[PDB]
Amino acid sequence: SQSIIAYTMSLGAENSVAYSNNSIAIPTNFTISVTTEILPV
Amino acid sequence: SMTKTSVDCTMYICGDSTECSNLLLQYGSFCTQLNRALTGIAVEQDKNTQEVFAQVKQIYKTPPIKDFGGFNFSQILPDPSKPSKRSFIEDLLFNKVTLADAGFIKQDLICAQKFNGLTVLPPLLTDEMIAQYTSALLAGTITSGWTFGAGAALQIPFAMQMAYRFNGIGVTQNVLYENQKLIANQFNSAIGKIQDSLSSTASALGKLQNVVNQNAQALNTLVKQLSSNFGAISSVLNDILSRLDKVEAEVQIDRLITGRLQSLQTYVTQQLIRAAEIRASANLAATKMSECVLGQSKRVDFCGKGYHLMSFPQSAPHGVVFLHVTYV
Amino acid sequence: ANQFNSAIGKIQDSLSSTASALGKLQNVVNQNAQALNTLVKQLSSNFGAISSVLNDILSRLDKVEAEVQIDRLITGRLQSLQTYVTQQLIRAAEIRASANLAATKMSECVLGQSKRVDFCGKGYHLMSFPQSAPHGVVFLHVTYVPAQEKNFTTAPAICHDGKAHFPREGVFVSNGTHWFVTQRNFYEPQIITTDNTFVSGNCDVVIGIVNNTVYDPLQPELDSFKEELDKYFKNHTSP
Amino acid sequence: SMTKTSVDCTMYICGDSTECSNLLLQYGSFCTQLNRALTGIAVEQDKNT
Amino acid sequence: DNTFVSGNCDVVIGIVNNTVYDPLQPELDSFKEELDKYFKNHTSP
Ligand SMILES: *[C@@H]1O[C@H](CO)[C@@H](O[C@@H]2O[C@H](CO)[C@@H](O[C@H]3O[C@H](CO)[C@@H](O)[C@H](O)[C@@H]3O)[C@H](O)[C@H]2NC(C)=O)[C@H](O)[C@H]1NC(C)=O
Ligand SMILES: *[C@@H]1O[C@H](CO)[C@@H](O[C@@H]2O[C@H](CO)[C@@H](O[C@H]3O[C@H](CO)[C@@H](O)[C@H](O)[C@@H]3O)[C@H](O)[C@H]2NC(C)=O)[C@H](O)[C@H]1NC(C)=O
Ligand SMILES: *[C@@H]1O[C@H](CO)[C@@H](O[C@@H]2O[C@H](CO)[C@@H](O[C@H]3O[C@H](CO)[C@@H](O)[C@H](O)[C@@H]3O)[C@H](O)[C@H]2NC(C)=O)[C@H](O)[C@H]1NC(C)=O
Ligand SMILES: *[C@@H]1O[C@H](CO[C@@H]2O[C@@H](C)[C@@H](O)[C@@H](O)[C@@H]2O)[C@@H](O[C@@H]2O[C@H](CO)[C@@H](O)[C@H](O)[C@H]2NC(C)=O)[C@H](O)[C@H]1NC(C)=O
Ligand SMILES: *[C@@H]1O[C@H](CO)[C@@H](O[C@@H]2O[C@H](CO)[C@@H](O)[C@H](O)[C@H]2NC(C)=O)[C@H](O)[C@H]1NC(C)=O
Ligand SMILES: *[C@@H]1O[C@H](CO)[C@@H](O[C@@H]2O[C@H](CO)[C@@H](O)[C@H](O)[C@H]2NC(C)=O)[C@H](O)[C@H]1NC(C)=O
Ligand SMILES: *[C@@H]1O[C@H](CO)[C@@H](O)[C@H](O)[C@H]1NC(C)=O
Ligand SMILES: *[C@@H]1O[C@H](CO)[C@@H](O)[C@H](O)[C@H]1NC(C)=O
Ligand SMILES: *[C@@H]1O[C@H](CO)[C@@H](O)[C@H](O)[C@H]1NC(C)=O
Ligand SMILES: *[C@@H]1O[C@H](CO)[C@@H](O)[C@H](O)[C@H]1NC(C)=O
Repeated sequence: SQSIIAYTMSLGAENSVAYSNNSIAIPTNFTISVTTEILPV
Repeated sequence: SMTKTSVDCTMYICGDSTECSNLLLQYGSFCTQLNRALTGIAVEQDKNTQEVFAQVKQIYKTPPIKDFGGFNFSQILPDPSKPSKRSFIEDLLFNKVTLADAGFIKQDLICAQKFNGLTVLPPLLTDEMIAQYTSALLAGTITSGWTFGAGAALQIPFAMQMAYRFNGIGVTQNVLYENQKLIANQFNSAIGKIQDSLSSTASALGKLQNVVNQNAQALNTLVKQLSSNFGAISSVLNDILSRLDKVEAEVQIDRLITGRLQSLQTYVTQQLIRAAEIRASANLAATKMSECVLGQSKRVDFCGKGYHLMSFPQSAPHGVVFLHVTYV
Repeated sequence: ANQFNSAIGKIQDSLSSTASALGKLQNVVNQNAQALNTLVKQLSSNFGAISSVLNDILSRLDKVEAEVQIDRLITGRLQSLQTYVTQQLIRAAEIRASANLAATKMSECVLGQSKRVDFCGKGYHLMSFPQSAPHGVVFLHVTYVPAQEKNFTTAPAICHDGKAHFPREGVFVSNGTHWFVTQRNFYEPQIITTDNTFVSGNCDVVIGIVNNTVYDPLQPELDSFKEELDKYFKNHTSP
Repeated sequence: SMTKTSVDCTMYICGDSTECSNLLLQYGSFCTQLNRALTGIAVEQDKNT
Repeated sequence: DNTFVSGNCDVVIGIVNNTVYDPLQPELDSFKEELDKYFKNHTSP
């Protein structure tokens, strides 16, 4: 029951930022992340 | 990006001739490599496009209330009322460049191109999807500052973000607030001067237009080489075959292969080299997006001339435009 | 330290199982191998000559007839090498641009702490560690990333004594009842003391300013000096 | 920037000969293609500077 | 408050003279006069 499907791509998760003239978001905790990068030399 | 192209090499040299194809085989895989090298070019136009615009993983939308402290993004935010959800300034930029086709359904230079196996291919991301990534990049900036680049999006009042901005250029945050109506009016006046400029002048987009102009001209040159003799008795392939016998054709056809095949290797060299010019321009544009649009840059003259506050991206045919906002 | 050790565990686990990751370096090796194969396969091309093999044309023809055949194989093999060398010269400039990029990222990300956004990988840049690869380099970029945000009301400035006040470093937030000063990149609230803040002008001009009292931490150091004083006076009234 | 160069493709290939120049017409636009390639470089040397 | 100190006044080529305020000084001074008034009133009984 697998088959090739074709679709208009979704670009990512759609969002609306909780903006207002007197609202801020400040982070109480943080993640330390390590990302690989690969380059030709 | 530049225009995607592909070239049915066997159609270009040998348009509907079984003979010319059988003789083209005598040079082994020369067409194969040309197909592979234009393929290498064409893949990397979508890489170039995706690196410049997909610098976010969320499609941020502005709130419907424009409570931004006087700054008037209505000229760079989406117009909902147009099907292309581009900005005011984008709809100027898309008028200024007049593309000779993009692959929008053929069912003139480009009739000749099609009949010689030369085809313009459609880009992976449509001008609407590019406008959407651009809308997200901008809508994040005016609601979330630099934080939407560096991690999860964090809201902040726009006038508060601009205070931190002013700290970024070595100016103390009271200086903004004690002049906020002025700073809004100057920004609004400046956005107005970009409109009044781009609407009026016929010389602005020369940087993009010259890329497009060469893509058109190189295809037109590669068409026009089919009219050469190369010392054969005709440039028309069938005027050889319908005049001469098998043995006598092979001289004339080998002359046309000797010409046409060099005509493709020349073009695919030019295209490759050109592609290295554009790959650098795209890698730069993605860098400016990262540091000027997702950030604020302490690099001098990197984000336009002056002490950098912020940048807004806008899309254009085969390109991007940066509205760089600066304190002078 | 635990999150770093954990995320280096995630690097090992990532590259342990999946093939696709090193596809950039595989693509450089694959193009170089492909082009050498493609160049070799041009030694099979006739170019109209009675063989692909030079020595067969020399096994069967004399000087007068062989030159009309050998010159074909010269013309087409020279053109095959002129192509391979144009391709490899062009490719080599891609590798050069990458080698300048890999040195620039070494320079600012490994030997330094870059303030270029999304240059040394995603997050705010802490540091990077180099690793070799066949014909490449791998950077392990370490980044601070904000995780757990909380909605606060926020104010550009505070009015305490007609004077307007601003954070020297950070921002003002309200938890919904009390105003505090905190650093822009991590929630750590403090009392809005006259040490956290500086002053400019008066509260007429600042759009969206509010009312809140500002603590001078010298005041009760003197008011405790005043109750120390007034008891020395009460005592001295007794003799 | 490097030295700007430009070429008379007839004077390089067929220097002081009509006879060769006719045999070159058979190949068409290639000389102008080369000229443009060199005129492109030559503008960019001013631009780089 | 605005300024930090290093060295005595010879070493800096092109040095100048300008009265530098201490915002702690009049705060202990207006407290010296209040206190002075206290002292005096304690003389009256
Ligand atoms: C906004 O932040 C305020 C500071 O964290 C917080 O108020 C604080 O509430 C605690 C109790 O939860 C109080 O602690 C004291 O409570 C009494 C005081 O007599 C004593 O029995 C305790 O030993 C202790 O000293 C703090 O005094 C109080 N601080 C202030 C400035 O009021 C608010 O509750 C927070 N607001 C919300 C909506 O969460
Ligand atoms: C924030 O706090 C301020 C100080 O309490 C407060 O200012 C005070 O506002 C009142 C009401 O307007 C004034 O009352 C006087 O108004 C005029 C003179 O300005 C007179 O004709 C009236 O009879 C009345 O006496 C206070 O004089 C004024 N004082 C100061 C120092 O500001 C603000 O109104 C407060 N704002 C908010 C948003 O709460
Ligand atoms: C800037 O202000 C300084 C303080 O007023 C001032 O220094 C003073 O300079 C005079 C003149 O040289 C000195 O006068 C004494 O000079 C020697 C001892 O150094 C004695 O033999 C003399 O009899 C005389 O008493 C002051 O002692 C000296 N004091 C200090 C603290 O510096 C500078 O001269 C001023 N400079 C300028 C550019 O105006
Ligand atoms: C921060 O607040 C926004 C909305 O502001 C609040 O929304 C009300 C529900 C209430 O708390 C009021 O006092 C405030 O005005 C939040 O946005 C909501 O997000 C949820 C999904 O999580 C969504 O279903 C709602 O429609 C959103 N509401 C609005 C008005 O935008 C936001 O999630 C809050 N963030 C945090 C971390 O709590
Ligand atoms: C910040 O987030 C970390 C996780 O990334 C929290 O640490 C975890 O805390 C829970 C209990 O609260 C434990 O069960 C986990 O084992 C902890 N993980 C680690 C890596 O120690 C941390 O408590 C959070 N801190 C704050 C102040 O929010
Ligand atoms: C932001 O500026 C735009 C103009 O660039 C304003 O939009 C105009 O509004 C007037 C009054 O309704 C209309 O006559 C124009 O036709 C509008 N122009 C366009 C292009 O839409 C807009 O009102 C301004 N925003 C604010 C908050 O003042
Ligand atoms: C924010 O703007 C609204 C109008 O959109 C206004 O009613 C409100 O008082 C403003 N609040 C602040 C803190 O500026
Ligand atoms: C009050 O001052 C006297 C000296 O005049 C001293 O002996 C006494 O211990 C002081 N008492 C207190 C409570 O300070
Ligand atoms: C500055 O230059 C002038 C000459 O124009 C000289 O007289 C003066 O002493 C100099 N002052 C300093 C501090 O260099
Ligand atoms: C002394 O001060 C007291 C307050 O402690 C006051 O009631 C009294 O009138 C003052 N007397 C004089 C003479 O100043």
